[PDB]
Amino acid sequence: TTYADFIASGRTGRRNAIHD
Amino acid sequence: VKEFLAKAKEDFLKKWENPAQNTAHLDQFERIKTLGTGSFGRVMLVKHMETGNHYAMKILDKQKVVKLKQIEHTLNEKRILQAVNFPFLTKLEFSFKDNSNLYMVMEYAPGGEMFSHLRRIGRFSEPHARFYAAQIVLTFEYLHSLDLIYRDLKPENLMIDQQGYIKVTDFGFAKRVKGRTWTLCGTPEYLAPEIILSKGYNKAVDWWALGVLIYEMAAGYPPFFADQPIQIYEKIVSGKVRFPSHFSSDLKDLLRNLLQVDLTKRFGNLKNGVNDIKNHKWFATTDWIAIYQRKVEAPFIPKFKGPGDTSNFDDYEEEEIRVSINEKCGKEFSEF
Ligand SMILES: O=S(=O)(NCCNCCOCc1ccc(Cl)cc1)c1cccc2cnccc12
Repeated sequence: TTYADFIASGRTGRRNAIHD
Repeated sequence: VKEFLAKAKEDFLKKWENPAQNTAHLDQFERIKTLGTGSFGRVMLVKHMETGNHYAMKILDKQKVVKLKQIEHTLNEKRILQAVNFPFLTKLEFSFKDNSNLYMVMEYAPGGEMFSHLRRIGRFSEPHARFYAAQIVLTFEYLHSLDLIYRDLKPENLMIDQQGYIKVTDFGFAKRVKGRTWTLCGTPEYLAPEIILSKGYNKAVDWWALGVLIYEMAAGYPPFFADQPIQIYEKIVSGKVRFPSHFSSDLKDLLRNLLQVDLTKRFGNLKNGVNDIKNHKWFATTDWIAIYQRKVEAPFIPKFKGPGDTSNFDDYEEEEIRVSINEKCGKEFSEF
């Protein structure tokens, strides 16, 4: 499932802002 | 609305052109607990001794700000925040600086971040999602009228207050710009295709980001995710989103018009502006004035257990706040 794929991903925690 | 906004603008412009500066000092606050950390600073819960009010004090290390080329962005943050005034915006109460650091003392939300509750609970129902989204729609209408682009909508940046209403925080990328701007900034999952493809962009990227948020709130995951940012940018730029089977017809159609790569067709960006969003069928239950008034009952209210309880926040390791006996970067931050 898509939920399963998300929860298994490395990006379920707080996501950092990015900048150049 | 037009009238409200006109007067809103008069209020903003006066503070914009004559910003508050140096309205407190570090020794006026007792430092309690770290509520969040970033590359060039942290935020701590603090107590204002004179009032016994609790605040979230953002502390930025000037040298690290300078290292990361975030000087102008940081000046934008303080200058914009001191000037704005809106129910769903966290208030900047005081700002000051010392030899080492910059400080912004803002209104504390013990309810924690949306992110925390969304991840734990899994997903929000459409009405629940719709209630938050309404407050974002109104907040951007407000900010955009002042020529401000926000540039970091995400659940991590939305606080839940004691009435279960939201406060938008984190104005580090907010900018007053009348034309196009070009900085690559934001959060990967939330970036409009314009940004990724290094075009000049405008306030339409906030409307795209709104689309990402609504989706994430209602699905429980984002429309575009992968293990690495590059894989995310590919997905975003492909122009393809799959919606959960549980998404209503109206929701999907609102999201198609928000997550629209084509700017002439992206909602919020059209001839009819924010009303394209506001008069959409998904929002037909929304009383916009009652939302602004905070009269709608919140679908979820944070568990309260003290004005300075921190149980809705994660634990971070503490570190000394050290102030050098020498002034660092005085010139870079002269106007702060
Ligand atoms: O920063 S907060 O602790 N929480 C918002 C979190 N934003 C998401 C990512 O930020 C990580 C981060 C934290 C601090 C700095 Cl200086 C850089 C990056 C915060 C800010 C403003 C007002 C608040 C009111 N109450 C609680 C927390 C508040």
